[PDB]
Amino acid sequence: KRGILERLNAGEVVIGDGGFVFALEKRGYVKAGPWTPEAAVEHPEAVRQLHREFLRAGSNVMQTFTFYASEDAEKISGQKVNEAACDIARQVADEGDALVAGGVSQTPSYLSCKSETEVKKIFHQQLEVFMKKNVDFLIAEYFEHVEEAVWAVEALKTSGKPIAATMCIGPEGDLHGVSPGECAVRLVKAGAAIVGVNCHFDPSTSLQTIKLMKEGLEAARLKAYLMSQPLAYHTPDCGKQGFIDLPEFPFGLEPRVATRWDIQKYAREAYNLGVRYIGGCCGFEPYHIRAIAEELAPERGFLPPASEKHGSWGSGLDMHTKPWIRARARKEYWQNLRIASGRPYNPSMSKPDAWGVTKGAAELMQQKEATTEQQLRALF
Amino acid sequence: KRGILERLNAGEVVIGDGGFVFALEKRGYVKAGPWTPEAAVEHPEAVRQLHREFLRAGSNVMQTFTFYASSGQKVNEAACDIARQVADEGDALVAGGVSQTPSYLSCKSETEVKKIFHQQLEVFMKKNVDFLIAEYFEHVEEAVWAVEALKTSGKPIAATMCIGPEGDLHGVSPGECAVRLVKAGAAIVGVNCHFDPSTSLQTIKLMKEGLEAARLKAYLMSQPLAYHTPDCGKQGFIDLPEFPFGLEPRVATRWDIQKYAREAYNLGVRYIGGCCGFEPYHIRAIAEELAPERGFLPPASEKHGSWGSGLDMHTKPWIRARARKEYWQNLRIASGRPYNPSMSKPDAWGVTKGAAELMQQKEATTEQQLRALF
Amino acid sequence: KRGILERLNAGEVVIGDGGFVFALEKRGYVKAGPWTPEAAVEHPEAVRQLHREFLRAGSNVMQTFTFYASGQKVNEAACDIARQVADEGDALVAGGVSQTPSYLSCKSETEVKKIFHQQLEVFMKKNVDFLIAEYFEHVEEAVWAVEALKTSGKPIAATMCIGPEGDLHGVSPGECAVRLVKAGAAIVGVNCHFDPSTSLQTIKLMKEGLEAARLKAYLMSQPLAYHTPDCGKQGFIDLPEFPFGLEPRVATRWDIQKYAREAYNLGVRYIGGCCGFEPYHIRAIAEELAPERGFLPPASEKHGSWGSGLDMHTKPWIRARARKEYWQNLRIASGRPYNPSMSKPDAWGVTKGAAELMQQKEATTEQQLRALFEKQKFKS
Amino acid sequence: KRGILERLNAGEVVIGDGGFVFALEKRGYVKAGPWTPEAAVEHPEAVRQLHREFLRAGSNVMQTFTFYAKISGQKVNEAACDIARQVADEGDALVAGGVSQTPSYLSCKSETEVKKIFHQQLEVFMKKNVDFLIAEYFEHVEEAVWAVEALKTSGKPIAATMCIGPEGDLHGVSPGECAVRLVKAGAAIVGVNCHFDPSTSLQTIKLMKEGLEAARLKAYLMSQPLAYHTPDCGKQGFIDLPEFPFGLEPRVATRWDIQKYAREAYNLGVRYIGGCCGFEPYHIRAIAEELAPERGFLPPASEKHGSWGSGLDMHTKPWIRARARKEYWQNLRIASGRPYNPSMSKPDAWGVTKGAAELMQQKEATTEQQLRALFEKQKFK
Ligand SMILES: [Zn+2]
Ligand SMILES: [Zn+2]
Ligand SMILES: [Zn+2]
Ligand SMILES: [Zn+2]
Repeated sequence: KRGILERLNAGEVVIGDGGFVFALEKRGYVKAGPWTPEAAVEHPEAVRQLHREFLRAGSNVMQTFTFYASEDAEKISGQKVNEAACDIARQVADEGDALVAGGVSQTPSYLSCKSETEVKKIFHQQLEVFMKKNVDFLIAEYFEHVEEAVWAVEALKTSGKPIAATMCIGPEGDLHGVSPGECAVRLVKAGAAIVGVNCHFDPSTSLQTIKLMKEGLEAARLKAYLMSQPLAYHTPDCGKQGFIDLPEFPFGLEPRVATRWDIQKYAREAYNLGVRYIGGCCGFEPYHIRAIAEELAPERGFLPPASEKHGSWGSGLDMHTKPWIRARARKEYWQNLRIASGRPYNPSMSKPDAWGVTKGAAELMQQKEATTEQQLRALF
Repeated sequence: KRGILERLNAGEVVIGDGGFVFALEKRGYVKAGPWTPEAAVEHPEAVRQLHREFLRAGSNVMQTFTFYASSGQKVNEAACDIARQVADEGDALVAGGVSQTPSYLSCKSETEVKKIFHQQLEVFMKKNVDFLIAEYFEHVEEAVWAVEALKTSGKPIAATMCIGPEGDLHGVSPGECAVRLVKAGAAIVGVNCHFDPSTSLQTIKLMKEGLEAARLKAYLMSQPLAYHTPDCGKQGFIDLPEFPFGLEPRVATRWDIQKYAREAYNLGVRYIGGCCGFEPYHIRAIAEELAPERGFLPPASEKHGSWGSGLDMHTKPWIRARARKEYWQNLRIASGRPYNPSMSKPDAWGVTKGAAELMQQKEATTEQQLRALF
Repeated sequence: KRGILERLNAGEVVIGDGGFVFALEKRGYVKAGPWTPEAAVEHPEAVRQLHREFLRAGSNVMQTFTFYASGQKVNEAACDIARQVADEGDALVAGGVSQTPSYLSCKSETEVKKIFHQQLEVFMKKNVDFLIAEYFEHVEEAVWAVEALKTSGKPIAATMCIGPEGDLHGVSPGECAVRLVKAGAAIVGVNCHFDPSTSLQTIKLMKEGLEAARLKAYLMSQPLAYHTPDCGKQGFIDLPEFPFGLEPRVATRWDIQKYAREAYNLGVRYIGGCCGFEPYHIRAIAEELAPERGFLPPASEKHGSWGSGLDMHTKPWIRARARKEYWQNLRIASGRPYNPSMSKPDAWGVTKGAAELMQQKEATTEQQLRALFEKQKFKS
Repeated sequence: KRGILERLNAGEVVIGDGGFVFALEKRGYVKAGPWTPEAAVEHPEAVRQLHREFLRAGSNVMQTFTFYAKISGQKVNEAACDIARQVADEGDALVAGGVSQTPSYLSCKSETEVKKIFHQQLEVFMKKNVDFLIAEYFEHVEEAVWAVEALKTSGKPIAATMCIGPEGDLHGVSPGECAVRLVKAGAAIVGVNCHFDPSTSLQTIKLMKEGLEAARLKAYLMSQPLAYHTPDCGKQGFIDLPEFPFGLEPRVATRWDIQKYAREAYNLGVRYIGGCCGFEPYHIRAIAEELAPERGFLPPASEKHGSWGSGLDMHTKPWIRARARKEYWQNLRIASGRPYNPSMSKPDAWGVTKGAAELMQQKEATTEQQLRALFEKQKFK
């Protein structure tokens, strides 16, 4: 039916899908650590059910549950995985008003300062499969260096398919110091029709960057579509690198998970800021996606199927012998309720793990500190 | 092959399943408010996938995704079937359940109310369920009736309740409950839902006591909330302001569950599961913690590790340094919401009669008299 | 003028003084650990100024800044300073005695009782307005103190730093009050080791015990000004933050007013404070019960009702704070987002040896666990 | 005998005094109304005891408990300076006269008029022989610069500090620029004070330090921050915070907090380290003890103290004795004791409007209704 660029050009709002990888980990099919997708062949019914839950939630994009392979004889079964995945994706995408998207991300074999040629071959190696499976469009995501991302877009444009590029960096800028605005520019110039940011930072942060990007493009005449797919984790204490530096990553993030109301707020802000491809990254479960779609329903003209088992703002609580519980079926109540953590012995924030060791500072100052205390004790 | 009572008698640890209803709500198949299971026929593949995820997590019980019908009967049947199918795929049994009824509260008489339990029992009889479970009771009075009604089947009966350490809505302490419940024929007794892990085990101790101080003997069962509810006044987390759309933050971590599972086991509980909030990985936490004792790891552990182990690898040193039990067992995880409190006062309405009001007048007057002195 | 018993019998509300010892520690005249009063002779002007600040705050009692000892000169210099300030206003002087190792390593009833008499002497020689056997946990001993003090024929008020649970020997609050009044205490209550809210829970119990025994007496409370919801059983002393990191738990004037109101409504007629109570805290008690007492303490001269002094102020939002409703309901912030709101007490609950046998079973479980993963994962 | 500039030039560390006004408010001598010093004559013994507690704590400066106004106020000011001088004389300390942001400027009252004020106050300070002058509380370099200028008239050393963080001053006059302009205007000592907790306060200093360095101008660094943790200071000082000024209790710093700050301050180059609102005597004592090794002595107040909980060595309880360690107190995340309260609060300021505010609610209201609409339609299918 309608392609990515068409939808956007028609003024439509493209609902993205959520955090596939994390959802499967909690369901028992993906192992935190390597975070690989071999379940697409080991447990297809699981991968399928998830894609369907997102589709039901209103998601318009089924991102392939793929991964870069080549892992060694000297080749890969990982390729069968990737293909099985694209297929499952396509199957579910076909079941609804959705497209399939192939993705590629930050290459370790780059952070070894290899070369644009070598690294770029990777992106092409993956592009192949996406070509063969005839994906609807491509997405370069999970990037902290425009430098590289720019390469990906370039490598992908080869396909002649629409290209979307988000980055996993917030406020400040990328790792080399490049500000968000510059990024967007460079990225669109490199051919990205859709640009934005994904994962690494929570909803609020993520939209701060978008504004900046938005700015950069405006102050350069370049025009493109805005995209955001943030964490569903509240990360106000995120110092840098993303929530990965947070002590709780990735087994104690439970409490930071956003509520449906949190997501609606974000979706509203996003839309009002101009973002038109609104999705989510790690942490986004099906109901989170459903929150985006319900919040913008008035604008889109419809409710996703999943809303069948839902209500406006607690409405399904109209009924219920208890008055105080029925009194919660109101937008005003949920939109303002400061929910409790349930953990009075825990802080509300944590210092990142950064350990970008200054150096002997973790020695000298420490030593100097130790000595100062003793000299001090002496004067006593 | 092995039945519920056999497993327990063999010294085995029966891993229960989790919070089916809540999980489907987040997945988009159960509407909050009515909380009904019509998806067993509208979207069987969904119900099936969940039962399988729990089974994969190490769960030994597939509780029927049934309910009480005013058809809804086809629903119930379709559910039991799906349950049985998945149960058959692994080392698990199917269990039929019944709970508190609106009619009890509409003081409807032991006869009338008891008919309900029998109406549901029928289906469970017809779909050869391995055993029965009377859960979700705030009044032993009624629960006792359920057990009685169910014993009719001659199948093993487990009765859990949602009551804190202070007894039920009739003042009956936990110990008394357990007694009355086992005397009524429950071979397995314990507490389910309405109270987080820690609390839930406080009651068990009490129940344990009551049975011990009465010579009655039975098997202990617990299936708590996966929600930290230290601010729960009384009448479960349902009275909490955040119920049921803002509980996110209180969700337990796998480490929280392991701790609980360990305490539970050490306290003597042998049927350890979970209620609302329990997702597949939570069940997997129970099974992994007691793996040494049980002799095996559930399949789901294939995509897991001991205590963060899968983090051994990872170019980052500080992240690799997290692959340790000591690290996760002691880490005080942050809420990520610095503008929110860590606790909330329940909603549970008590007064507005004489009090309440004056809890406004005398205060108003005091302020004025005070202002006067100035 | 009016004696202790008279005041109470006239229906009057006796405002107690605050946490002398802690206030002088923060001012630099008392050292924590020994917490002795040798400043009464080393820096009398300091001790004097404090007694005066409380007196100005509305306090009706100047408790001697005495100790257990030259230490005797100290004690005498203290009583004198007390008397001098007490004389400057509508206040009485009170001599106190508390739980000391005479009972610790168990020095009988004879030996221990001699102590109380040794201190009583000085109090007799200064003709204090009344006696207070405070800071107690074992009624057993407290009962001895009251007995030893009755010897003086002066009124005896009694207070124990104990919870809604019961004395250290295990006897419930009600029993305590009974035993204490029977032993001759005309005034009974609890002081220290627990925050406002808790402290009043016990009073209710005590109140009960006396009522359910026909015994009649006056109720007294002098709690901590520290919020201690996480207090386990042996006072805030077992709390990790004792005594150098209690800052955040300090009560606000509004907190104190609330307490004073509850206390009064419950029947307490001798309302004061212990550790943590600064002058303005005392002033909060007196202002809250002002309507009832008929007057405001002098210190109110530099104060206002409920933020009233904020009427003025070019800023509207700041002027909008000059209201009881605003301060009585404002959930003040901690300002420490990286800190928990509660802490587990320290009291090694004698596991002994298990504190080292359980920590074994855990170690072993982890290894056995690690073992299973090794086997099962290395074979599909 | 040693003057302010001498001390600093000798490499010495000048310990400032604390939050006099707030301390007297809690003690019952300063009304939270307009915060005036009439107690210097109504209750001298109180003012005296405080100055002495700071002096005992190691403070080297007794700032006059003065105030800008006929109102029986000049006698007040004089009585204050005297009390100050008396206590200053009792130890190794100097007296300092201060002036701050005044209502004039905020009503736009010509540099001439406003400047007269500073001179009116200067007079008294001249007459009582204050050792040096201080321009604290300044939210506009523009004005502060005027103060310094007005004060240089005295030929006495001039110290500058302001209540405005890294964002810079109201006029977008970044911290660096401020320091520059301030020293150029004659300030020998520059820094920040009031309305920014320890951590923040030192962030600005670094900036100022920078500005001066990148301009060859040289001067002495000074900081006297709040003893209140204000991570939520949305913008304006803690005055915009909901809890100001009667619910700040919980944010109060601990002695350990202060030591940390004092250490950072010193390491950053600050040599005049004091405190503003919230600083009690023991807070000052924390600064002095932390830098004791460097200074060569402990203030008298340390007589009733210990290194890091040392006084806990004794105590029948093992777990309590185990707390007599720097490592324990320096790392202990102290609890708030208020599980029903948040750890942060949004400041009070106000986005005027007439647009999407009287409307934010409108579009929101309408969206909810349209949303509600869609729900009815589909549950009919
Ligand atoms: Zn992600
Ligand atoms: Zn439940
Ligand atoms: Zn005390
Ligand atoms: Zn200040």
